[PDB]
Amino acid sequence: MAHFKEYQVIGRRLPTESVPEPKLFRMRIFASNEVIAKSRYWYFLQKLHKVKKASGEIVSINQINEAHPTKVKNFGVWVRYDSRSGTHNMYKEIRDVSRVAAVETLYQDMAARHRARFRSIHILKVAEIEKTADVKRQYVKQFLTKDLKFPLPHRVQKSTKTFSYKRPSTFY
Amino acid sequence: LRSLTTVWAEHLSDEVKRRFYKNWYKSKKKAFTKYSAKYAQDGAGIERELARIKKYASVVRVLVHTQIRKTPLAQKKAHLAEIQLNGGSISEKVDWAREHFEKTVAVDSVFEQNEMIDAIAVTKGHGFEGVTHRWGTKKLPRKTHRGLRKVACIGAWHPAHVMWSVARAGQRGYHSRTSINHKIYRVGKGDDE
Amino acid sequence: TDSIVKASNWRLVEVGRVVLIKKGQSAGKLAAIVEIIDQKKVLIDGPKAGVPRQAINLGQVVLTPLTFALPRGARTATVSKKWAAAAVCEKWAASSWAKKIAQRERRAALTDFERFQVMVLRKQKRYTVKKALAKA
Amino acid sequence: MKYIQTEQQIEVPEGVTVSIKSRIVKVVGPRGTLTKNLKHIDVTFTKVNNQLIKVAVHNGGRKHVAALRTVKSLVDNMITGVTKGYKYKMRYVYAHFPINVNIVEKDGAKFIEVRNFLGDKKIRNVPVRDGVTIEFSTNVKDEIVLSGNSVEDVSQNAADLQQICRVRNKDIRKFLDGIYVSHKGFITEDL
Amino acid sequence: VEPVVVIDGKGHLVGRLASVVAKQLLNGQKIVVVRAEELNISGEFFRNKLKYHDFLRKATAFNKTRGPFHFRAPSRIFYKALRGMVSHKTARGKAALERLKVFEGIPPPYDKKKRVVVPQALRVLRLKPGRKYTTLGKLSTSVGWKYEDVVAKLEAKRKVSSAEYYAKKRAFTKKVASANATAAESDVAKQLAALGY
RNA sequence: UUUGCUCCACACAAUAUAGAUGGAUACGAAUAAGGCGUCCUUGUGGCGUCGCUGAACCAUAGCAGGCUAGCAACGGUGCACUUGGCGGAAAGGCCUUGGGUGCUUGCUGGCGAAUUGCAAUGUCAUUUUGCGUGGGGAUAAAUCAUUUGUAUACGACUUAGA
RNA sequence: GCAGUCAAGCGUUCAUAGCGACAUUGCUUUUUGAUUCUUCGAUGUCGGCUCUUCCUAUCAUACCGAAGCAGAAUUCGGUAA
RNA sequence: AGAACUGGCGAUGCGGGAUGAACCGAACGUAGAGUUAAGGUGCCGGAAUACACGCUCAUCAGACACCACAAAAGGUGUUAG
RNA sequence: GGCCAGCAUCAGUUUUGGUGGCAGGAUAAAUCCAUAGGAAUGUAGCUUGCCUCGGUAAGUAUUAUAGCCUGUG
Ligand SMILES: [Mg+2]
Ligand SMILES: [Mg+2]
Ligand SMILES: [Mg+2]
Ligand SMILES: [Mg+2]
Ligand SMILES: [Mg+2]
Ligand SMILES: [Mg+2]
Ligand SMILES: [Mg+2]
Ligand SMILES: [Mg+2]
Ligand SMILES: [Mg+2]
Ligand SMILES: [Mg+2]
Ligand SMILES: [Mg+2]
Ligand SMILES: [Mg+2]
Ligand SMILES: [Mg+2]
Ligand SMILES: [Mg+2]
Ligand SMILES: [Mg+2]
Ligand SMILES: [Mg+2]
Ligand SMILES: [Mg+2]
Ligand SMILES: [Mg+2]
Ligand SMILES: [Mg+2]
Ligand SMILES: [Mg+2]
Ligand SMILES: [Mg+2]
Ligand SMILES: [Mg+2]
Ligand SMILES: [Mg+2]
Ligand SMILES: [Mg+2]
Ligand SMILES: [Mg+2]
Ligand SMILES: [Mg+2]
Ligand SMILES: [Mg+2]
Ligand SMILES: [Mg+2]
Ligand SMILES: [Mg+2]
Ligand SMILES: [Mg+2]
Ligand SMILES: [Mg+2]
Ligand SMILES: [Mg+2]
Ligand SMILES: [Mg+2]
Ligand SMILES: [Mg+2]
Ligand SMILES: [Mg+2]
Ligand SMILES: [Mg+2]
Ligand SMILES: [Mg+2]
Ligand SMILES: [Mg+2]
Ligand SMILES: [Mg+2]
Ligand SMILES: [Mg+2]
Ligand SMILES: [Mg+2]
Ligand SMILES: [Mg+2]
Ligand SMILES: [Mg+2]
Repeated sequence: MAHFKEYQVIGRRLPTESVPEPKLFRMRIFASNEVIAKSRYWYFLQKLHKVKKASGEIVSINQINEAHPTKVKNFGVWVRYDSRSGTHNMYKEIRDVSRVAAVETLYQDMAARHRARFRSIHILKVAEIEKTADVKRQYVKQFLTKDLKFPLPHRVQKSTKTFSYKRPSTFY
Repeated sequence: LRSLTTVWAEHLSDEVKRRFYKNWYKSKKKAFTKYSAKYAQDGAGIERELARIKKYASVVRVLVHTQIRKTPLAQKKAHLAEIQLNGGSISEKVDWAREHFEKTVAVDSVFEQNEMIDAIAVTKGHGFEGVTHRWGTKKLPRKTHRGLRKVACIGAWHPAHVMWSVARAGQRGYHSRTSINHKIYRVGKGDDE
Repeated sequence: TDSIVKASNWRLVEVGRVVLIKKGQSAGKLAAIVEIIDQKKVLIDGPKAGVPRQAINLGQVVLTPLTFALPRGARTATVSKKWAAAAVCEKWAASSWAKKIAQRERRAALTDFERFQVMVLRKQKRYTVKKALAKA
Repeated sequence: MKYIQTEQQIEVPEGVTVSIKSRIVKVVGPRGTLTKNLKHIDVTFTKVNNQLIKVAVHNGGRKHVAALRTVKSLVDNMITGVTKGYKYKMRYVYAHFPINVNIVEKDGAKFIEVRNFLGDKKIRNVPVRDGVTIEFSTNVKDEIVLSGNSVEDVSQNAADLQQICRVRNKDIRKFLDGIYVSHKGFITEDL
Repeated sequence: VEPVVVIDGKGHLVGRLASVVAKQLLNGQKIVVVRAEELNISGEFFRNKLKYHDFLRKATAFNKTRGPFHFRAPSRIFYKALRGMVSHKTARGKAALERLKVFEGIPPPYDKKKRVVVPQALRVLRLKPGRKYTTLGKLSTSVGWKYEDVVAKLEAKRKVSSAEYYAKKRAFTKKVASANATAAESDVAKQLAALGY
């Protein structure tokens, strides 16, 4: 759906005389803007509670920024999604530098591997994996080995003119 | 394959010269009279063409003609042609060639008894031929109107064009053919009762 | 008769490898690979050249032959201290690469007069060289 | 998922020196020398010492990595083939018609000439490949022996012979006639 | 940029080479292309052989002489990829095409003229490592081209003369560098360094 | 058939132009590898260096480039000659010798430029042809008609005729 | 009309050598219907004759893999028009 | 073949869907400048051989609504779960 | 003043750059500084077993002869 911000969203059903001060519920929501974010909120509250937007109210909406945006983190990611013929729960692991970055590559991944558009996905949880070795998926374990190094073979430089007088070299 | 030069004998019989003309009797017969002069200058420009053939050349063919006058025919004008030389090195070939200018060559130097040879010739002529005899098509029945040495159906409705592959009236004979495997039964000699 | 097997000696993505940033607000600026995210993405940092600690695509960067000792995931202050320590800047500056960059930056700043001075000076140079090139 | 690197080891023994530029492998040893063109694959050969060479793949897939080991094998079989060498034994097999097998020559040839197969008036011919030599095993009945520095040419020359004697228009379960490969080994004994 | 650009087809991918060559002509740049026999097409040899036979069966049922023509030579397989990228039944299109020349090998003029390459169509720059591909000359011989051997022979001959040429030149620029260095450190040279030269 | 043809030269007239405006500036081969330098045990060799684009290299100052003097070099280059050699893939071009001659912005001098009026492509290339002039050079054929029949509906073909 | 999937059965024994029920997925457009778009100020039926070309769901011919292929004979299958 | 509500075509050009009565965009006086729709931007052809993460290798790959078709079933190809 | 242009200063419409001052939010979040605590893809030191004179490895070891994480300010 885009480049994500993450939002705390807080709502409640409207007050009534016999029930002033209804309970107040919160969701974290990944969206490109607060309009999609409040929308998503109402979308999930209605899967959980007797409410809808006409009888509820948004109390607060705030963007949550990453605590340590230049610290590499190992994310565990938990998703529900629909396929062409059923619906399915999934656990993935994503290594990045923010929840927000991490969720972008998730949708990308879900679109690429499983052909799941944004409508078909529910993020259930995004959590930082504190101890390496609770890291489960090998496509990440791979990047945790000590003194890790790797070359980038077959370098291909972008030409800026249509003709060239050399004959390139993919050295690196 | 491309030709890069032709080197010619210094003297040419009127028999060939005639081939180079369409009206001999009226003509000044100037054919090769400047070429012939090239021999004068010690040989200089003839050697270097010869030289040039050797330096290059993937193949060498020799230019010969028939002695049609030694023949009972009426047609004076001889036949001239390229025959590929096949023994030795390229250089040995042109050496052979130069050596044989104005000189003469005999079938026995090229064929022998019991050899299988081929014959390349233009087929007899028959002019405009209808479809039956030209293609071996079946005579239509006797009752048919508009004639019967024909093809009844010249094509289906589609393609809406007559096709290249159906038989049609037109020329018969005077074709090129390359006929092969004719054993030689005799190589005769003219000077031999 | 020893074995003799080629080599092939690629620059490695690795903590402490300096990279020259090719496009962005930074650009033309050096930086150090701090931590390593996946095959395509690393965390870089370039305090001495004022380039912000950030995640970046390898593809936006071109690896340099320079490396210096850096602890994986070392923060900016540490990065600035170790960098200065290994004096990577003068090391870079000494490289033909760096020098070739400075060259064409200078060429591009030439005044039209200066251009005319260069020409006069190359005529001058061509004279004595084309001379030398005829006496040996 | 792309493995960032997997590698393999290639032991080198006292007799031999192996030498690799681009991906052209040369292995020299006591029994002669073999070379083989590995350009069609993309792997990085590293010398660690005079008795050890690594081959590796960086950022490779299943099929790529799958080719790492077979590269190791191929160069292994070049090394041993140059030290021990290879020997393939085959047996003639027939139920009635004795299969007659000699070596013949026409214009610097060396052909394996198989005669009388299942009675066949036809004369089967297989060429000897270069680098493979052929002995008709003394002291063993209806046994041919193909040996040489290259598992590839020895094994293929053997396979050519066993394939020149396939049966046709017969229940090949009953008609078991042929020349079959019966043992695969080395030339130099104890090993 | 130059009156005539000579492209060393070797190692280029047919339709990417074609795409740029066509544009250039349309824009008025004369192009001549050499060593089309060393062109590539992605896809293994068999694939492109099958494709070529598909092409081969299209013909005018009533007269195959009017029907699509099948040229077998690498230069002309190439022209075909090109011609179909040019509004070639218009004056403007004929004009663009007259601006084009294609060769197997490098025949005279062009063997002593520089040739360039076109990186956005360079196979070694474009094709992912491991993906099979075809060489034009080998595809062409298999569908009838008669002259791979002859081209190969001439090319090896040409390649020897050019190795001489190169050698002489490299010998000469070695001298020239020896000269340029006595002059190094001189006053006029330090001044030029000062100005980026 | 009223002095024609051809190559070289200059001259006037035309006609044009798919588009000059400093230079198309020559290894090959590999790309999970190479170029160049250098040494050597001449090799799948040692050692050094480079790339990260031609943003280069070469050329480039002078009435669109005038008239002139000198110095230092002995270099560069234009032109017409001349010596030896190479190149057939479409060679039709490359290389080399030697004298001559011009220019030289390598440096230092004398003179000239305006009024084209504050810009007007401001005209500097290369196509094909036509006509006279004079330096070489060269002095045919084909067609109709006639004729043959190895050919033919007619044309065409194939023969023959000082 | 032609071809599959499942596999209870057939096949002395043995589901699948060769076959295949109950079910069930298709393909074809030389069957026959269903429709009524075009042609009723005309696009002259059926068959045959002649002649070309094309398709393949291959009857024969080349080379093969199966078999309840001992041999001979045959059957099933592939590349094949 | 036959009804319901709306919107269209018929009576209507224009931009897109290559082509096309009905789909998408948008409804028309004669013109300048600007900006867009739907749809595009390797070349044909105006417009990034743009950026970014994956997936896919097909000896009949695949490639954009209406729309110019494919199913049960099956794969120790590869991917993620 | 007929024909067509160039430039300047403006006016209507528009396009495309440079640059100044401010407001908000976790009164951004980070970096940085201070401080407390901690761990391992464990820095120094130490132990032990090989091992061409110190290089490895497998232990111990939480800042030492690198550093990082987390909270709070
Ligand atoms: Mg000639
Ligand atoms: Mg008759
Ligand atoms: Mg008959
Ligand atoms: Mg007959
Ligand atoms: Mg009648
Ligand atoms: Mg008939
Ligand atoms: Mg059988
Ligand atoms: Mg039988
Ligand atoms: Mg066909
Ligand atoms: Mg024109
Ligand atoms: Mg090197
Ligand atoms: Mg060298
Ligand atoms: Mg070396
Ligand atoms: Mg250069
Ligand atoms: Mg001058
Ligand atoms: Mg002066
Ligand atoms: Mg040419
Ligand atoms: Mg005259
Ligand atoms: Mg039927
Ligand atoms: Mg059942
Ligand atoms: Mg059974
Ligand atoms: Mg049973
Ligand atoms: Mg009807
Ligand atoms: Mg009607
Ligand atoms: Mg009618
Ligand atoms: Mg009628
Ligand atoms: Mg009709
Ligand atoms: Mg079939
Ligand atoms: Mg088969
Ligand atoms: Mg049985
Ligand atoms: Mg047929
Ligand atoms: Mg067919
Ligand atoms: Mg009406
Ligand atoms: Mg409308
Ligand atoms: Mg087109
Ligand atoms: Mg365009
Ligand atoms: Mg749909
Ligand atoms: Mg369409
Ligand atoms: Mg699968
Ligand atoms: Mg005006
Ligand atoms: Mg204004
Ligand atoms: Mg501002
Ligand atoms: Mg450290």
